[PDB]
Amino acid sequence: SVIHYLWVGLPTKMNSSASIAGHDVAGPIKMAKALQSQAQGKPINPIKFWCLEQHQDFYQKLFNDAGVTIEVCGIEEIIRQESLRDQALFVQKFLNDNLPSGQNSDIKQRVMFKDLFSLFLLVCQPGYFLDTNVFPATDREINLPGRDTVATAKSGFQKSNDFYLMYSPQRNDSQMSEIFDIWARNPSFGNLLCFSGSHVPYIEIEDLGVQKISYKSYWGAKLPGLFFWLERNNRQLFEENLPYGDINQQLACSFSRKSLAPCSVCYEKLLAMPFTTNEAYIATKANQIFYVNKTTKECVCVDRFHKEKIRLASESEINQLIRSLDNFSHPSYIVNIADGTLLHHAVLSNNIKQVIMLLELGAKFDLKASYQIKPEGTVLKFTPLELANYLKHEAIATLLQSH
Amino acid sequence: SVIHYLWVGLPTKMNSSASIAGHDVAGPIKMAKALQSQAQGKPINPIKFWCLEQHQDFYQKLFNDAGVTIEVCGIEEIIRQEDQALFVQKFLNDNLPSDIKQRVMFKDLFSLFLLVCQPGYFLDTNVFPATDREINLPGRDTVATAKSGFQKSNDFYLMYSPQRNDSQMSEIFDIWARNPSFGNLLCFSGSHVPYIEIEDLGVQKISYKSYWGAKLPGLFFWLERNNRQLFEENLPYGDINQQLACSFSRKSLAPMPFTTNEAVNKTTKECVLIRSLDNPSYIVNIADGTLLHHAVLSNNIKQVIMLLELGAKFDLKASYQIKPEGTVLKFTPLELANYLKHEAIATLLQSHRI
Ligand SMILES: O=c1ccn([C@@H]2O[C@H](COP(=O)(O)OP(=O)(O)O)[C@@H](O)[C@H]2O)c(=O)[nH]1
Ligand SMILES: O=c1ccn([C@@H]2O[C@H](COP(=O)(O)OP(=O)(O)O)[C@@H](O)[C@H]2O)c(=O)[nH]1
Repeated sequence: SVIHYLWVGLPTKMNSSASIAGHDVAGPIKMAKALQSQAQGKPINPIKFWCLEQHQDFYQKLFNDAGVTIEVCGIEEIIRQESLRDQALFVQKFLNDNLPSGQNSDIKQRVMFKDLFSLFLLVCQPGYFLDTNVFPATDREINLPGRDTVATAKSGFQKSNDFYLMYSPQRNDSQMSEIFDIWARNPSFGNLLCFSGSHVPYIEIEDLGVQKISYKSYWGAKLPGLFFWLERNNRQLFEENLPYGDINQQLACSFSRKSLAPCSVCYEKLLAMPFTTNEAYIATKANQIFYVNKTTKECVCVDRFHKEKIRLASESEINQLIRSLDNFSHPSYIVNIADGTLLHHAVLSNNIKQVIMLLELGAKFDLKASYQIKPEGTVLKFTPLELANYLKHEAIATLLQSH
Repeated sequence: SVIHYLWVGLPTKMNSSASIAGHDVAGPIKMAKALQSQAQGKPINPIKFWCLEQHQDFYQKLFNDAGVTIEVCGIEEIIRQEDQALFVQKFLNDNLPSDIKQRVMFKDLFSLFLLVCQPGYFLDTNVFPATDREINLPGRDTVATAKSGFQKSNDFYLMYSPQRNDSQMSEIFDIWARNPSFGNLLCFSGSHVPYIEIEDLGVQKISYKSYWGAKLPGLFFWLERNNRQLFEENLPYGDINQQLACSFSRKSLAPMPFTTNEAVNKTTKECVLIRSLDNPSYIVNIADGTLLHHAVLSNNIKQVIMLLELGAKFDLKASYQIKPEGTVLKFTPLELANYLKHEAIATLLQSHRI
């Protein structure tokens, strides 16, 4: 009846550029808040939070300052104290050999440790283990009982077990311990074959009243902090996770793009078809694509992402014309290079509802951000109001009139 | 005769991020510097520098703060003084309230207009004096240009007109005036303009290709040339302490078969040199990088040594970002060197702070 939440790395507040806002505490806060919202009596599931100790006092303050009971534990703390089966030291061998310094080690080496430490943890202390991405189900009842075998949850994307939820009934059960050794023989990124060293039973995550969300935070790059939630556009979701970030955080938002002159999409050298823009990339009779600019004469020759082929030809236009796959001559587009904000991104995307949502929740409205004109080289420092005048977006009536 | 220099756009000093440092003034200054070099006497070819009138006071100060005599003239002043040059100002207003290519187009147009109004020579600010030779720019009798770098025909970078409103120069203008395009070299085919041997004048042209949308800004274009002479030569035309988001300043962190140090990934699983743009982690300057910072990143001890002597500040902060994992690190040049583990330059910057 124990719940092990685990976060490896710096707190999402202090790592606002490489972490998702509330990626370590939203679930545990929502869980503990929900765990003491069903059991009218005394029956409450102990919640443990394992982190590096440099953030024990910080994480411990977060959970009581949110009004929830979560005893924060340390990674090293339960290793200083060993355990008679003490020989677990393999964990620190991997721990020291990759990430003992300050700079955030490469993410994959942390997800590796999450795997290893999660398997290790249930060997020493029985109960459940959840990723912090495991919140409580909506309008359902949370039920985390205590069974008799080591069981995990269904590998949601495959047909096997998965780390996102596990359970062990006794300290060093001859089934949890054997799974650990298979990880130590070939430790690697998400090795799902340690469970294949036996026949691990399955737990239906839905039957517990909880649910898993996949943030996929290693597959390449992503949006940082609160930007990850602003893109989901559920104002409920943003308001929920806003406590775990800063509405005023400034970040280099390489995603914040916008084209200056709109160009078109079409259809073999004249190619001066009647598009209404000053330029377009058009698909030819066959072969591939071109780049045409009516103002000069260029007709550079540059299967996916842009395909106008039947009925309407020189008629379609903008969308995600980021065709900057042809890194040849192209139209001019604007990019945030430094100190952009949520409000800045909202102003660029011409999302008046988002500009209004942020301005109400307390966002400062005239902070400066650094923008560049890519190919050109023009670097401009803009307030959200100044960006809005430049981009010609009818949202200044909101920014340039107080209220 | 007369030498017509032309610059369309903002002064490279005030545009250190979209222009090359000394792309507008290095060539013309060295020209005047070379014309006065000998005991020639008093006769010296008059040099004109054509720019937008807003930067007349800036340029007039720049050439005077140097030891050169260059009469700066305004593009808009001569077009208002004119006779049917409304096409020039019509092109001026409908293009240049911008895009560099739109600019180079106006350079081509205004240069042809210039030789129609005022006879003499025209050179790009890229046209320097030749090395160890003597500059000899006489006054001939026909409209003649230099030879294009590629192929075998005429070119815009060096031209000549002998008389005001020559019946051949004016005609070349008209071929451009109603088929305007980027580098329309077919206006010269409307006759056979004689050819000028660039070596016989004592001047030489360099090509920066400033409109390839991928160049280096300000002094970074010269720091990459690795010629300590070339940077020190052009360093007056920039700022050794300028801060820029230098996205080109990138670095690596690394380098069933055997693949040694990856580049497949041994430490992890993996089921699937600079050219690395692929769907491997690296660091990139995202804000306020400097020449010294780039030198520190590139592990160019000579550049770190050359810059530190020429007066570069060594304790400015720059913003760097690990690519895959959003990580922002604020670094002094020394701190970048310790982080990147650069043996000699780290000790060199630590000892220059005390
Ligand atoms: O920097 C990180 C990233 C992930 N995790 C752990 O992994 C979970 C996040 O998993 P993610 O969504 O990134 O991957 P997926 O769940 O889609 O496999 C968190 O709740 C933590 O338990 C962590 O501790 N630190
Ligand atoms: O913004 C600009 C860029 C260029 N130029 C003029 O065009 C020349 C650029 O020549 P470049 O070497 O870049 O072109 P290339 O000759 O290599 O094609 C400069 O010297 C200037 O005379 C200009 O007036 N404004």
